[PDB]
Amino acid sequence: SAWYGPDRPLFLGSLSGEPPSYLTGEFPGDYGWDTAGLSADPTTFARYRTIELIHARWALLGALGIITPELLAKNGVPFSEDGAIWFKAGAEIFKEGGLNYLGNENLIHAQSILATLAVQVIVMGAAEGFRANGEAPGVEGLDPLYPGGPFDPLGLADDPEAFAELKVKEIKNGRLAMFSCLGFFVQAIVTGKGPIQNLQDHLADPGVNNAFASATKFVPTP
Amino acid sequence: LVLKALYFGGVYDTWAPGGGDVRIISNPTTNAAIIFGYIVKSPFGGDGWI
Amino acid sequence: EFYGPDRAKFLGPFSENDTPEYLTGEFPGDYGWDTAGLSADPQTFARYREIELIHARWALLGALGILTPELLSQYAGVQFGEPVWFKAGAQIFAAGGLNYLGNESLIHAQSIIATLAVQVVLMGLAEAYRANGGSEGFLDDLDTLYPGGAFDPLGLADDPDTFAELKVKEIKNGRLAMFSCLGFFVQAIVTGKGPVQNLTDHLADPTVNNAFASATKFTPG
Amino acid sequence: PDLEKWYGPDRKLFLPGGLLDRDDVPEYLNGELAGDYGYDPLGLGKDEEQVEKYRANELLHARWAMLAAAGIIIPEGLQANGADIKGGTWFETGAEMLNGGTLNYFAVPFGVVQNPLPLAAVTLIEIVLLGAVEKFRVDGTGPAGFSPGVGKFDSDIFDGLDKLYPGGPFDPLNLADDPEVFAELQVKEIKNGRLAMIAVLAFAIQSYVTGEGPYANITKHLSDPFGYNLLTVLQGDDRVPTL
Amino acid sequence: TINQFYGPDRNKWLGPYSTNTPPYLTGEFPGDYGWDTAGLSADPETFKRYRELELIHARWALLGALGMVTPELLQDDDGIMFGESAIWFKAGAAIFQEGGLNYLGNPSLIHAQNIVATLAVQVVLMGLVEGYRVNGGPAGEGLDPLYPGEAFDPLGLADDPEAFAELKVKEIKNGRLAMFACLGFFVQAIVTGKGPIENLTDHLANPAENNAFAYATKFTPQ
Amino acid sequence: LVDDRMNGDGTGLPFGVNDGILGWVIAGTLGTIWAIYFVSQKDL
Amino acid sequence: MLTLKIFVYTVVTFFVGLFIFGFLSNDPSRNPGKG
Ligand code: CHL
Ligand code: CHL
Ligand code: CLA
Ligand code: CLA
Ligand SMILES: CC1=C[C@H](O)CC(C)(C)[C@H]1/C=C/C(C)=C/C=C/C(C)=C/C=C/C=C(C)/C=C/C=C(C)/C=C/C1=C(C)C[C@H](O)CC1(C)C
Ligand SMILES: CC1=C[C@H](O)CC(C)(C)[C@H]1/C=C/C(C)=C/C=C/C(C)=C/C=C/C=C(C)/C=C/C=C(C)/C=C/C1=C(C)C[C@H](O)CC1(C)C
Ligand SMILES: CC1=C[C@H](O)CC(C)(C)[C@H]1/C=C/C(C)=C/C=C/C(C)=C/C=C/C=C(C)/C=C/C=C(C)/C=C/C1=C(C)C[C@H](O)CC1(C)C
Repeated sequence: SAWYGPDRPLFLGSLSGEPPSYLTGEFPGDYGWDTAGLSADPTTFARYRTIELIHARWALLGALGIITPELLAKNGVPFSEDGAIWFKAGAEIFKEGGLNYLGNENLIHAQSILATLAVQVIVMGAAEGFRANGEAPGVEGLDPLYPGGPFDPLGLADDPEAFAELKVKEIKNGRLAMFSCLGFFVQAIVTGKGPIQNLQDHLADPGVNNAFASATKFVPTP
Repeated sequence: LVLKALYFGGVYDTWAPGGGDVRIISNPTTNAAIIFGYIVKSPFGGDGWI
Repeated sequence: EFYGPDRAKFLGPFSENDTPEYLTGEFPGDYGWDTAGLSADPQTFARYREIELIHARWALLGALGILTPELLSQYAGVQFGEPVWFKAGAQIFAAGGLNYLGNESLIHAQSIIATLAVQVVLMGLAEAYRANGGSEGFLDDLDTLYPGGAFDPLGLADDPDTFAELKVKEIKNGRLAMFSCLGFFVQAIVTGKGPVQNLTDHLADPTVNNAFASATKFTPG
Repeated sequence: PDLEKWYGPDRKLFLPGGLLDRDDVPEYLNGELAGDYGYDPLGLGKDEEQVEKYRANELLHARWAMLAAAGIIIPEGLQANGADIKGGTWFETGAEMLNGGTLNYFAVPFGVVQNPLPLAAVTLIEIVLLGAVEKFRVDGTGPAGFSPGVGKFDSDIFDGLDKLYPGGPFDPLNLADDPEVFAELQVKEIKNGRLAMIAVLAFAIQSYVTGEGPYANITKHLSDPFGYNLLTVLQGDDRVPTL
Repeated sequence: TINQFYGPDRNKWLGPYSTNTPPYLTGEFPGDYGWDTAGLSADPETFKRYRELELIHARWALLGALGMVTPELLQDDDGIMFGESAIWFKAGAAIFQEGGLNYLGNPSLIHAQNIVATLAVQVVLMGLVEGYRVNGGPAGEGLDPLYPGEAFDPLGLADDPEAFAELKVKEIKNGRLAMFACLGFFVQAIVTGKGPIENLTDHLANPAENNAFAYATKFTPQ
Repeated sequence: LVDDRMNGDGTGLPFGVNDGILGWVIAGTLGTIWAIYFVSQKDL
Repeated sequence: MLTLKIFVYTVVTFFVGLFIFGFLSNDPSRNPGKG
């Protein structure tokens, strides 16, 4: 429904006014929102677009991985007490039983955080160096931000129209996931509980179990 | 109906102690789990749906 | 090397195809690292370069001055009153005030108001002079980042390529000092101990006394 | 805009199409005044200029009754909700200033100020101010002054002004420069004023019947509709149950 | 007098020690002391966005500083009008009081009970207002984005362009002072836990030791 | 007791779900059919 | 017995979903009429 061009929907609806001239609707997720003017020249606009999409994909994975073990623990998967919730799941590798995937001590059973971090550093350094270089020993001449090929095994991005629609879907889901991950961070800081527990408390009593209930817990004392 | 029961004399509670009486309902059950558990309850004996 | 198109870059074998067009290896410290595109505009690039250089020199001074009164209290046995840098400023609130090397005959300052007033006056005049680039007769013909007149009294920059390589040395040293100062700040926050104490504990037990040992300090309750 | 609903031959009438054929509307009401619903059942208007004179009377009444409705309903509600106000009930405020009594004026939301003016000073000031203002209105000429819109105006700014809709100094915020918005705001003015006139008559008759002000009436009725209404207060003693 | 705040000989942010004003700060816009040491406003469109945002922040901070100072000044001799809510950073919790938020302590004013309801009303109203400011609405359609001055200038005072320019300078300078004061309010609240007027009177009691250095060891780590 | 029972008759269980695996298999089967229908949607 | 309940729930959900999305699959268009 006109996700590109000068008839695209904008970020204040009919109250949007005229969008900035550099936001012409060429790129996915254009709602005419650069009120700070940070994307005014095209070089940093392109850099901000790749930064936004990388953040969006990372936050999609992060939101799914923040939700999933809490739901599994509430559905009977034996996460003990801290692997259940995301902002304490890191400490499990210091437990003498170790960090076991899905609570199964046969899976992973990791205890050396330094070894885990070193493996992550080397693997992600190779991967992000490849992404920055825009090339790999088997990947040559692809888009830096939408590579495809081996990164599109099932070939969903073959028709250009479907590709543009899926690009809009990806950026909108990723922005929702970034919004929800910011929510996860702030809710963990404020409430001190997992997001699923926050949702369950709110469903238990929405009138009094909300953020305003925690509005007085950070006030500075004389 | 809600306004009648809350402010305008209440409605007849047959479960009022002593044989039932007209009662003002205070704190109606607004819990979504309790409210929507009626509509997904089975209609058979001992459950009766809504 | 550190200049031109064949220069050292910030991702090595991964840098040849994503170096920004505006990073041509003209200025020192150009490893091609601009991923957010903050210095795409030339004027903003110049302002960011000068801000980085001022920060680098301030961080070189700060990294030397954070470690010196704690190394001297560690091995040299010099008494200070408070060797720990993030507790140093409170010395002026003590009974003996702030004595420079520890001995009460050096400074013995007891007025934070007076020392702040003197610092504000001196630093304001100095930074106004640096920003103005002179005072209409007091060196209006010097460079904004590398003045070179009475700021290079020993003349280490006589040869232009020596000057360029010394700029590279200065910017790499300053970036190392900025990284180390951020480390100083974060270590202070997460340990409550000086950097020398942190290094001593780490050398005492590497696999135990490390940052992950403080990974659960700021967990919310 | 959309002025066809209020002006011309296809405007809104006081009866719908199936009850009022448009050969039953009087000829002196043909949709050039605001609020023309074709409503003159008793023929108190006769021709266009009789309608104009009665519209002068209607517009002055409408504005006075809008001010009156606000000033009747607001102080009583403030007093009942806790403002230090005496005589908040609209038909009791006069007796509060009889034997040297004063009034408290609550400037919202800043606070109550005790008004030191006695009844004689109040009535003298009101008589002279209202007499001067109504003389100015009927003459179309004033002693000059300042307005927030057009600035320090001379005494000649009132010349050539419609007496009913002067504007200018009386329009500091404008909002009537466009003729279409001026016409529809005239319609809004006359409808609001007629509603306020009906409301003030309601206030008077309700106050006479129930012995209390309209805020008390609306609050007690909205707190017990079937237990507090006209028929209940006409009943008086509760009722002998039918059973 | 315009030369005092406009043109090349205007007042600058370092007095006589500011001859290297950035070339894009040409003394055209209100304020313009030649202060841009980071080059954030080198791009003209981003400079326009920054000017709009600065003026909006300036007006918000004028209102905010006045609203943060006013109820503490209007406190009585016994704290009966306003309780803890006399202090601005404790004002919001007033809506959780049993009598609700009564304006100026009078229960006939506002008497607001439901924070969710007042927040929803504010979201609707402020969304409509900001949409009008961006796009155009009941109070204007194509006026200036920063100085519409038709419905929002009821009293005149700006028909003369000279008075308009000097009042623009007055507005931006008062707004910058108010922004500085609001940042001071935030930092003072965080580091002291007392109201700004309480801080002022405490300082006036004995300025030698009633100062920020008396709290200089507050956030020290252990 | 002499034998084991699910003990689910009555008690008002939503969709008769006495174990969350039942809700999960309901959601999974419905979602799988929906996903098949949705990928095969501009088709007749 | 719980395994039997899980299997029966899966079977019933499968057939009900087939029914629902079958009538969702443009069913008023599957007729030999003109129009
Ligand atoms: C727009 C700015 C704004 C600011 C700065 C505050 C600040 C505050 N509110 Mg608050 N509110 C604001 C808007 C609104 N509040 C409320 C409704 C409430 C309630 C109901 C309550 C508060 C409370 C509080 C305080 C929480 C205690 C604390 O230490 O918190 C953290 C704050 C500080 C440490 C002080 C320094 C603030 C400074 C860092 C702010 C500057 C950065 C901002 C976050 C700007 C971000 C953008 C905007 C959109 C927020 C706090 C000082 C509570 C209170 O008073 O408890 C005693 C409380 O109960 N607010 C509404 C809806 C009516 C608002 C807007 O619509
Ligand atoms: C003649 C010399 C002169 C000097 C030196 C300055 C200097 C300054 N003017 Mg100024 N002005 C001068 C003349 C004039 N000004 C103005 C009009 C203005 C305006 C209108 C404004 C300024 C502003 C500024 C400031 C902008 C730079 C800045 O923020 O630096 C950074 C400053 C520092 C880094 C100093 C830090 C000192 C340090 C001791 C701080 C304290 C540290 C703590 C004790 C420890 C805490 C550490 C950790 C824990 C946080 C700056 C301090 C602007 C401003 O920011 O105002 C508030 C501004 O808006 N000036 C006029 C009238 C035309 C002048 C006329 O001569
Ligand atoms: C749901 C029923 C309904 C609907 C949608 C309509 C719709 C219409 N009627 Mg109406 N009509 C109805 C009921 C209805 N009628 C009833 C019950 C009456 C008897 C009082 C009439 C008698 C009537 C006449 C005689 C005329 C119309 C005509 C019209 C047309 C325009 C004028 C108008 O709105 O009526 C105007 C009606 C009123 C002003 C009555 C008051 C309406 C308010 C809104 C009542 C508030 C309703 C509220 C929700 C409470 C409902 C009570 C309920 C619980 C029992 C329009 C097509 C006109 C027409 O066709 O002209 C050619 C015409 O001449 N109507
Ligand atoms: C002291 C600060 C100050 C000053 C100097 C100005 C100056 C300017 N503004 Mg304003 N502005 C201010 C604050 C200020 N503003 C605030 C806080 C807001 C947000 C409410 C605005 C919103 C605003 C808009 C939306 C517009 C302007 C316009 C104007 C111009 C018209 C002249 C004028 O306002 O008279 C100078 C101002 C004063 C003399 C006011 C100072 C004294 C007052 C009486 C204090 C009032 C305090 C009050 C109790 C706080 C509650 C206010 C609340 C009701 C909103 C002028 C350039 C208009 C314009 O450019 O038209 C061409 C325009 O469209 N401004
Ligand atoms: C547009 C615009 C325009 C205008 O004008 C201006 C402005 C305003 C600037 C703008 C805006 C902006 C924004 C909104 C931003 C935001 C962002 C975000 C939020 C991000 C996030 C983002 C986020 C993210 C990434 C996230 C991610 C996450 C993750 C990974 C996670 C992970 C994890 C997990 C799984 C679990 C475990 O247990 C833990 C961990 C390990 C932790
Ligand atoms: C390149 C890039 C690319 C794209 O753009 C993207 C991005 C990412 C953005 C980028 C990056 C950036 C960065 C890295 C930044 C950083 C910075 C820093 C760290 C600084 C510091 C900095 C730091 C510093 C100065 C510091 C300094 C220090 C000092 C002075 C000290 C002082 C002292 C002393 C002596 C001692 C005592 O007792 C205390 C005190 C008093 C305290
Ligand atoms: C120029 C330049 C250039 C170079 O080169 C670079 C740089 C450095 C970047 C620069 C600078 C900048 C700056 C200075 C900034 C700052 C700003 C601010 C401070 C703002 C505030 C701002 C501020 C603001 C808005 C504020 C506002 C406030 C408010 C609303 C308040 C409210 C309130 C009130 C009433 C009361 C209650 O009870 C509470 C509350 C609710 C709380």
